[PDB]
Parts: sequence; structure tokens; C-alpha cells
Amino acid sequence: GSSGSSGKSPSGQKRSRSRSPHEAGFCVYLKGLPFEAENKHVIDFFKKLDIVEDSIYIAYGPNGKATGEGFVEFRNEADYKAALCRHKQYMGNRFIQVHPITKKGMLEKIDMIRKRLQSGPSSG
Repeated sequence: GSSGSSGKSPSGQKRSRSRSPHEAGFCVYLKGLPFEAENKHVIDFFKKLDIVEDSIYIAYGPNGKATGEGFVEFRNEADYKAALCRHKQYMGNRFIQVHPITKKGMLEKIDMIRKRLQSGPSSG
């Protein structure tokens, strides 16, 4: 194991908390994804694991470009814990951060994000 050297490029400088303890499966919040990110990229990151190809959700900008945010849900638990052990990693040539998120909270965002891509006079 060569210690070598690497670079540090933090982003967001923000944290998340929980108001009340509620039930929730195993999900992961990825930040830093590339502009051309794709379900494949999300998998290549947490390879050798059981990820619901369906669950794998990625936020896309209004210009047809990945904003740099994704979400994954590991069916099993033992496989979920490992996902967290894969922090401070670089997606090939990009840098992404791994942070645990509650299913419920995970959808919360996915909802607000869609409201940005959805085009309609209806509030929701």
C-alpha cells in the first residue's frame, strides 16, 4: 500500500440532520457526479453490491446536463454499510462524496428536483 499523495476538493460545505426518528430503508447520497453522469457511473462506484437499477435516481439540469447529484438504495443492509466505507472517492476522473440519507429524506429532494424539470401550470 503506497501512501502516495492526492488532492482535496470539497464542495457543498453543508450538512443534514434529522428532525424525528422514523422508519427508512438503506439509501446513499452521492454528490459531485459528472455532467454526463449515468446509471452506469452510479453502479461503477458501488460495484460488487446489490443496487436496485430502478432506485438509482439522478438529478438532471434544465439544460439536459447532470447537475451532479444522485441517489442509490441497497436492498440488503450489509451491502449498505460498505457503501459508506467508500467515501472520498473519485469517479474515474471526477470527485464525489458519499453520505448516508434516509429513504424518506431521499425522496424529499427527488421531488423538489422534478418540479424543476416538469413543465406545467399545476403547482403539483
